[PDB]
Amino acid sequence: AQNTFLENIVRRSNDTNFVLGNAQIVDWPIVYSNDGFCKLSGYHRAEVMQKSSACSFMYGELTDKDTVEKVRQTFENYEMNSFEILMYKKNRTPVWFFVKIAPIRNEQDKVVLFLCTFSDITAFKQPIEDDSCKGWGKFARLTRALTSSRGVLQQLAPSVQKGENVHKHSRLAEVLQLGSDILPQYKQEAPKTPPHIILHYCVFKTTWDWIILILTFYTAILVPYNVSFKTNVAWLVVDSIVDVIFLVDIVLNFHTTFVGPAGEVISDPKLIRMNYLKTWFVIDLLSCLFSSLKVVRLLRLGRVARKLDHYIEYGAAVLVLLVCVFGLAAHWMACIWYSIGDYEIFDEDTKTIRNNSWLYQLALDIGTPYQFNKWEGGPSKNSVYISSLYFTMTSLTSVGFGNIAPSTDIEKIFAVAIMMIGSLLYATIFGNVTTIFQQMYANTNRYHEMLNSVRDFLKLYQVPKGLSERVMDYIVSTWSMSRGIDTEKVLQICPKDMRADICVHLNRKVFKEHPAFRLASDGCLRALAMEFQTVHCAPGDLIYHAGESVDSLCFVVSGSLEVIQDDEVVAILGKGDVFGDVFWKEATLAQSCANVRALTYCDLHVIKRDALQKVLEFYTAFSHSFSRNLILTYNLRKRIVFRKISDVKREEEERMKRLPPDHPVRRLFQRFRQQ
Amino acid sequence: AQNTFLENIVRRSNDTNFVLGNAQIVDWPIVYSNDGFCKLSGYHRAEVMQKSSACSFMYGELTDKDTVEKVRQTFENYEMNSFEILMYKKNRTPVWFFVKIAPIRNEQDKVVLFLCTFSDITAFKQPIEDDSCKGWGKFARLTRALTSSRGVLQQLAPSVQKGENVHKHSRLAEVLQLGSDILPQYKQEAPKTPPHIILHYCVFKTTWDWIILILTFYTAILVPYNVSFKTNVAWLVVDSIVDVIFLVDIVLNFHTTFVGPAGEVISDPKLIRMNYLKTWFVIDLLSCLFSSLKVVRLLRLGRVARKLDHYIEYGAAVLVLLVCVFGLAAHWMACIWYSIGDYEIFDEDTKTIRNNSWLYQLALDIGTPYQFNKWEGGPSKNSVYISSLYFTMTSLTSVGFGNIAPSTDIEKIFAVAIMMIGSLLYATIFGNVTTIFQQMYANTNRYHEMLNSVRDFLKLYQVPKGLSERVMDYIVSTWSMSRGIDTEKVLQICPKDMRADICVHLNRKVFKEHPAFRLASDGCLRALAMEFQTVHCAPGDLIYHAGESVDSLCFVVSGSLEVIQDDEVVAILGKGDVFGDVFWKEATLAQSCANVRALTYCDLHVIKRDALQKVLEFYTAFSHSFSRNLILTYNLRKRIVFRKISDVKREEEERMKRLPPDHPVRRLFQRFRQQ
Repeated sequence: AQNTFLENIVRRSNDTNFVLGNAQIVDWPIVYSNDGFCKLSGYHRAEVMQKSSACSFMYGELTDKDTVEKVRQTFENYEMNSFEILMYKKNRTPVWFFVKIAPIRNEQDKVVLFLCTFSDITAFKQPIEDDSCKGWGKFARLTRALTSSRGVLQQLAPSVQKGENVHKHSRLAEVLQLGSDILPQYKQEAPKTPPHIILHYCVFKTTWDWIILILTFYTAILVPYNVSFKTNVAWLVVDSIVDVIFLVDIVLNFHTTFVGPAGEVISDPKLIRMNYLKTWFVIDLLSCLFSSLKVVRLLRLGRVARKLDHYIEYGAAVLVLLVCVFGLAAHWMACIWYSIGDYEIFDEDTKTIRNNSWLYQLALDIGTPYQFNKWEGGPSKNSVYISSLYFTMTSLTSVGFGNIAPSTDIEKIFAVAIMMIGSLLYATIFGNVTTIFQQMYANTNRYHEMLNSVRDFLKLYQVPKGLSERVMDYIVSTWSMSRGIDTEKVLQICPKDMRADICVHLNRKVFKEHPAFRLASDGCLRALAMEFQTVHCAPGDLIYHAGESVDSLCFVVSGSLEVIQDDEVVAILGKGDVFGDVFWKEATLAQSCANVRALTYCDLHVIKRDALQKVLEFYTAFSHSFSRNLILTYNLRKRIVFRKISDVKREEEERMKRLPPDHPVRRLFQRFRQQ
Repeated sequence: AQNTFLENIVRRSNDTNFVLGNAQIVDWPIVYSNDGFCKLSGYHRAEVMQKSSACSFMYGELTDKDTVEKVRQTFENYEMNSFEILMYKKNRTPVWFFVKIAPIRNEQDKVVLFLCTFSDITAFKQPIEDDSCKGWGKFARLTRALTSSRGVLQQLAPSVQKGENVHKHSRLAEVLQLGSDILPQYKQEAPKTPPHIILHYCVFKTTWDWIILILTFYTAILVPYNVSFKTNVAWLVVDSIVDVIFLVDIVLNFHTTFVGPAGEVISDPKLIRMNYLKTWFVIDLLSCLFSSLKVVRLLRLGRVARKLDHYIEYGAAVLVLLVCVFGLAAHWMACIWYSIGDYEIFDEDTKTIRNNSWLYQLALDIGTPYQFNKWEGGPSKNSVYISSLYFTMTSLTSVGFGNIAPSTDIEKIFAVAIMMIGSLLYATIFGNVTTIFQQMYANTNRYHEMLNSVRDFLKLYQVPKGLSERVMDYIVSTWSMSRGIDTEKVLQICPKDMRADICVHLNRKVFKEHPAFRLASDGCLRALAMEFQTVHCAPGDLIYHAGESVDSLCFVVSGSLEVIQDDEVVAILGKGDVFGDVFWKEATLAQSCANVRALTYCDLHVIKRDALQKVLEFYTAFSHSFSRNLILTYNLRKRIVFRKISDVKREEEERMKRLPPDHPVRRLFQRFRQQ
């Protein structure tokens, strides 16, 4: 989803110059000029912009003012038109421009821009000079001006005569077909392929690829079973059905889109055809095709290579893939095993059984042995396939019972083959199970490693039982709350815009509730929220000590706090209360008067003095509003004088009961008088 | 454990306004006012706080002073009362407040706060104005004041008449029931559920979940054994016993607490019932329930899913879980194997044995074959279960001996099934063993990797044998001491309060023993200990070179040091000796006069000059005490002049033995005279 506005214009353009103006701003200021307009006008892009889209700076005394009034009327009524006006350049040469002005709509169908396309009718109108070396020189300057039409586009004209109307019609007809083609509408819309070209990540294409994965699995089950065991007519019916489906997939893989390394999407049918024909098309056509060649239908699962990169990333998905590959290879080498047994049981022209094959031993094991009439069969075909899959499963699972077990020469060659293949299939199943378990236990074991390091540290340094239980409680609580998420790292992945917007959403509990912040600009809100820090505190986990530096005013967005000065609660802070020190007015660091113990699990939103002062020095219009609207709930700097009632009572009891010292004492008293 | 003091008040309150005062501070200063009191009083929270809890700022000339004296008596005797007083607002409107004053106890049952709850009796007393637009306007202002009672709570009153006493009784009876309900006592107590609701992490509930895990294991062993092998009356007795226990678990899972993603605990019985009925209750009731349905008692181990998240994290615990799951699945598919053999041995109505099944081959193997009378049995039922568990264990362990080995059609279908299941069970056992070994060898192999990098570095850069052995000795010694604990990282996990308190405990060996630090404030102690660095040194591993910058005064908290100036020991530093340079008085960096070699394994506690100067500039009252009480044991800055006895002896021997040079020499001499 993008707004590919300019790219459409320069794609359809073929070297035509244009500028864009506003359709809602008075005098219609130029917002964009392409480089060809900078070459044609003789100006920079900086001096062209914020001039009028009617090119008022190119007007002159030779310009007809009624054409100017028609152009301004065209801008006033928002209609497509075209005009031919003598306008000036930066070197003031009279140039007969062909303008083609067109409004540009919105997604909401409101006109928002004026696209005006430019060309030159200098050679086709007349030469006029205020002063020149020659009439020939004025003609030469006119031919050097009118270049993009005559020298490039209208090249079949100047051999022929009477070409003025024809060249004007060609140059205007390019823009006239563009008047329906380039209506680019200035919308951030989704990029589209031409129709009859289906998308790669489409829902229909995804379920189509899933049902063709199911059908490749179907054919890989059934085709070796058919060619090995030599079996109705509904099976040929569904064979024709799945062949039709695979040829429909041939057509769909011809018509689909594609992802390359540089091109994230592919839109062109010749591009997808050239990408198709090298790799995929020849093996898929070799699959989609006398009976002995039917094994090449096993190349159908070559297109499961396309699902390869869909599900090669996920560990459980590649485990499910390898379990299916294990069972499929079991069926394949079961069919190979039956083919070997059926070869070996009647490899002799003398019709001898040789008394030794897995087929004959399976028959003699289960009953119904072989006998001749002819040569009457022994075991059932379904029982033979069941036992053959059983044998191949015993050899692939490395179980190896040995009921069905190889006993002749090519049987043991195949046994060596299946065991060396099944070793590696069993190993790769074990490897993906181990990889699944390590990638599913890594985030647990790193947490347990951090926790064991902390427990060993607090055991080693003889930290007391209360403080160590406190630290361990904090660590398990913040892990259970945060789910092991480094919030700084998750912010660092994002760019600066998303980082600021995420931080504004995190500190919305301050910025929507405080009257100091209800006047904040959007940029000031970003610049504040990038320096805010949300701080969670446990009950009894105090924030400021007595005498600690108060460098951070905190907004209690959740929970409750108490302010203990001299063992006495002085202020309870609730939801949406601001404490700390008034930094912008104090301009000095002070020690905290009082402890700030936390009553409940509380969420504060602190902000350091240096960061807040940076933001308030940069947003000078906001800083006065902050100073006028942020009343601190509790100044931690100011000392609150009081008396305890118990001490006042005891002093009243003592007042009811009741110069050599004064000379080293009144001195100090006078010092306090000077204080 | 928290002190949910305000939340209880605003939960029971239903929009009643209140302030809190101190019960031990004279004049009873307001420590908290809710937002409704800010709306009612017409003030901010900042101007209300530190005023008296009797609302002295709202007194006026129309206020009766004897009601004031009764209120101050109520504050003096610490008793619950209620009063109706005309008090002023910020816009000085006379308001008939209903106060309800109540003391608030402690966990130690001492009164510590005054909660006074507020309401309006403005409409119910009288209109009185100093000046007004109208008596009707004064009535309108009174109706706008008395809002929270009449417009909201007392809404059944104003249709009826004679409602004054009734509305006053209702508004005071809310607070009168609250006078027993909200006695919130201001204690950091544990949060409690209502009784007959049992805790999640409780010790009784944990051992209950463990015995029900044991019983689910019991039923998963016995129920397939029963339904497969078709077995007294004490077994039905213990069946009824365990069914009673499972229904007791139904009741307990109805009445327990619960943990959600947002809610860490759940206290409500309707909440736990609604959480129960979707997922757990329907499958547990399907479990806790003609004989052919007994297999659904295997759904009892669905509640072992609840222990899932108790022990899915620990690697050895999930290995023990998977070993038990392996053995349990062995027993299950052993029962399935016996059921298949018992089906296949008499699948014929002709009572033929077919000469081929694992049961018949096991009978013919071990003796006592099958014979008919009727059809007399072969092997013992216990021997059949033993051999069936043996077969299923051979197929799950991928051993596959082949005594007992499948030979018929559905037997080999089951064999393929058990081998494909046992492959993945064997793989996941192998994966958890590999994960256990990697997470138990990671902290060893990262240490060996660091040590190998160091040995390769000291081999590569041709560092000499003595220095390389020294570095390697340091590295293995600090690993054996620290157990591989990044002390900076373990501090960084903690918040600022716990970080400071841990650092104060780490530097307690300085802060309890030094007379310079016995005057330190608590905040100054935190601000010092966050910048202290404990430094361990090896014997012969010197700290300061000759001429090195002395930017850190060190406290030798353990071990002994020697100070070598010019190959001569000048001072031995023992436990609790401070050396370095007197930074606050010097205010310049100097070179060290002498080497400071370490005698034993010593622990110093250094602190850099810049950090110490920051702390002493911020704690100006502490800095003078530090300067007066910290005598440096050895000034490393000052040069100590002396003479060696051997050189004095040799010079005495030479003194007993004994202008063209002076002109380039006496000049220098005079320079030294100007020095």
